[PDB]
Amino acid sequence: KDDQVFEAVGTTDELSSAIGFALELVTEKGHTFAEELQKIQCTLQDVGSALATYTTFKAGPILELEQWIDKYTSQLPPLTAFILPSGGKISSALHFCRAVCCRAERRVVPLVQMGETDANVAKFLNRLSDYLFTLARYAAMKEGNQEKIYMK
Amino acid sequence: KDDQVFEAVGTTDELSSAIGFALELVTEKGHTFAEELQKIQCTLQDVGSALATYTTFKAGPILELEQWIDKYTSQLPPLTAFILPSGGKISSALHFCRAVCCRAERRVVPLVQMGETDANVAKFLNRLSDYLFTLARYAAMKEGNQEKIYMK
Amino acid sequence: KDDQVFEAVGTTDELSSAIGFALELVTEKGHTFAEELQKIQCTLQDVGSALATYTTFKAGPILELEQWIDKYTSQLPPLTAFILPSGGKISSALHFCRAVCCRAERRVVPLVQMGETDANVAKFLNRLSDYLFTLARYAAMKEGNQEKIYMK
Ligand code: B12
Ligand code: B12
Ligand code: B12
Ligand SMILES: C[C@H]1O[C@@H](n2cnc3c(N)ncnc32)[C@H](O)[C@@H]1O
Ligand SMILES: C[C@H]1O[C@@H](n2cnc3c(N)ncnc32)[C@H](O)[C@@H]1O
Ligand SMILES: C[C@H]1O[C@@H](n2cnc3c(N)ncnc32)[C@H](O)[C@@H]1O
Ligand SMILES: [K+]
Ligand SMILES: [K+]
Repeated sequence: KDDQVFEAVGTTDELSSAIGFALELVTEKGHTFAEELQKIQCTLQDVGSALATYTTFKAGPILELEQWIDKYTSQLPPLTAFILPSGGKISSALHFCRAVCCRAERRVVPLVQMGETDANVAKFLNRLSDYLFTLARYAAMKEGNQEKIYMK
Repeated sequence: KDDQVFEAVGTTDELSSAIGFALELVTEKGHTFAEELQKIQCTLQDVGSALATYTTFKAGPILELEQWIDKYTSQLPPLTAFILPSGGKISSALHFCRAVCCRAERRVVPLVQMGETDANVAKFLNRLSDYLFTLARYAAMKEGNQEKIYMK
Repeated sequence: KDDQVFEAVGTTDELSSAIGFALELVTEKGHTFAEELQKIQCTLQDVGSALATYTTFKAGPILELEQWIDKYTSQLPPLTAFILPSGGKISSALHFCRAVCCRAERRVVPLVQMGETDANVAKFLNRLSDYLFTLARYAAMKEGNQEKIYMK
């Protein structure tokens, strides 16, 4: 069980660090959501502390992510298909963050199952992966980059 | 077995997203193989669908990768030694993609062993890791960056 | 046991490749520690060879990392708190490298436990994660970027 905790906190750290690099690309251009990614890094620090102690993890950050998801989704065109992860430098970095966030979620789920950590931790990471997907699309749109949809 | 499928599709996604970021660095310079990386992202979407359904996975993309590997290898100097992963921004990003692709292959192999997915999926990822290695060397060469070989 | 070796050598490779990309960002600016990261890539090649053969792994590189850690730590302000992984492009890329290095260490530890590889390999990766943390802080400081500390 302690192996699983080290894996979970390590991959949360890998996620926060990948977001840190994406944040650098954002502040360099004229994007205003850098502060949202920085706030997420603070919550990921609290996630790491919660995994390592089970402990309480409030649902406040989950509802905040849901609010941001709604805000960006309502500015995007309809989408009912997978997109190629691309869309510009910021968008592609956010899709990498998104995939790492899904990997962190996979490491947290067993801990939730064994009752070792709050289920809200896994739900936060689940919403974060949707936030990162939506934010990538938003950045690509704001940069005038076309959303690429493969079907065959 | 369902844990293994989520791990395999997640790491395929992580691979396609890392390639998306490398693709951004490519289109920014005067490199012409951006369309090859984009085609690979489409096949990786088909890989994800095949892992998630076992299902048929044609060998067409494998032979196409083998053709591209031959095309680039025949323009490179001889190499019988490990290189330091570097060679410029594009080349170093492709070596990271290459390592992630090997990790995706490690997640797919157990599914092939249990008969749960087509062996052609693992062979595609195996050839992709050779393609990404060769493409990194090619990008480094086209940029005039020296191939670094450590021996001691 | 052979699955574990492939996982360990693959994640060492992923680490060296991530360092290669960080190295590209370093040489682009006026930072002088590019040669230290390149030397680390050479040792990581030797780590891969040691994991794959158990085999001897000298402690020379460990003491060299400890010397470099001391050199940079003695130029930094005191820190008794977690920082948000950021600090500029180079610093944030090094924090990602740091997290990947911790993941490589997690893959090496079981091999050390089963007596299959030298414990010095795990200690090298442990010191490398401290080196990458310290180097990130140093790069951020040299760039005039403020160290971000979240508490709440
Ligand atoms: C396996 C799977 C994945 C895998 C592999 C996907 C792939 N490359 O094939 C991975 C982990 C990579 C993945 C990622 C995502 N997924 Co997914 N995935 C699935 C799944 C389970 C099967 C997909 C499949 O194999 N389809 C077979 C192929 C041949 O179908 P297709 O012709 O491409 O048609 C698909 C699309 O039209 C898709 N679709 C329909 N509406 C929408 C809307 C959006 C925004 C997207 C992206 C897709 C989508 O549904 C069809 C049927 O699968 C479906 C649920 C299901 N059982 O169908 C969810 C599903 C398509 N995924 C979903 C989501 C949310 C996503 C992500 C945005 C998650 C995230 N935050 O990272 C990403 C998007 C990735 C991208 N580049 O666009 C949703 C989409 C609807 C929605 N918005 O609620 C679904 C329907 C699951 C659900 N929530 O109910 N997914
Ligand atoms: C463990 C291993 C790895 C590990 C660790 C490697 C390391 N850092 O030590 C990892 C997973 C990182 C790795 C990666 C790769 N590997 Co490898 N690896 C091996 C292996 C199994 C042992 C290597 C070893 O420990 N040698 C001990 C050290 C001390 O030997 P050395 O003095 O450095 O001499 C080696 C090189 O000269 C090498 N070599 C000979 N010809 C060539 C050609 C090329 C292009 C390269 C890169 C190396 C190479 O062979 C010698 C003996 O190992 C060998 C097969 C074997 N049993 O020897 C394959 C081998 C060297 N790998 C091979 C390949 C293809 C690669 C990759 C290109 C795979 C990919 N697409 O990612 C990368 C290259 C990475 C890089 N930066 O250059 C091939 C090279 C020949 C070829 N082209 O067919 C081999 C021979 C396997 C095979 N296919 O038969 N590998
Ligand atoms: C779980 C854990 C992690 C997890 C999650 C951390 C998190 N986000 O909560 C992960 C794997 C991400 C992590 C990473 C690191 N960790 Co850690 N970690 C721990 C641990 C075991 C518990 C942390 C915790 O949950 N605290 C609960 C929260 C609420 O406490 P807090 O109010 O934030 O107060 C903490 C800080 O003040 C911290 N602290 C005190 N002095 C210093 C100095 C430094 C440089 C740092 C970064 C922190 C630090 O100690 C307090 C108590 O934990 C502690 C040891 C312990 N049992 O306390 C080590 C510890 C804090 N980690 C330590 C280190 C070295 C690090 C890394 C630099 C390792 C590396 N090279 O990557 C990184 C720093 C990451 C960053 N962004 O700053 C050291 C710090 C002291 C030192 N320099 O020796 C400790 C004390 C372990 C030890 N070596 O004895 N860590
Ligand atoms: C969109 C699809 O992605 C798969 N899915 C959901 N969460 C994860 C995760 N953390 N890692 C990988 N795959 C995941 C499910 O199959 C879902 O339906
Ligand atoms: C080049 C060497 O890399 C190792 N190898 C082959 N495929 C993978 C993979 N997916 N992940 C990690 N290591 C791998 C084998 O030992 C091979 O000989
Ligand atoms: C700083 C904290 O990080 C955790 N820790 C130590 N090494 C690793 C690793 N390789 N991967 C993940 N977490 C690790 C321990 O709990 C330590 O106290
Ligand atoms: K992993
Ligand atoms: K960049």
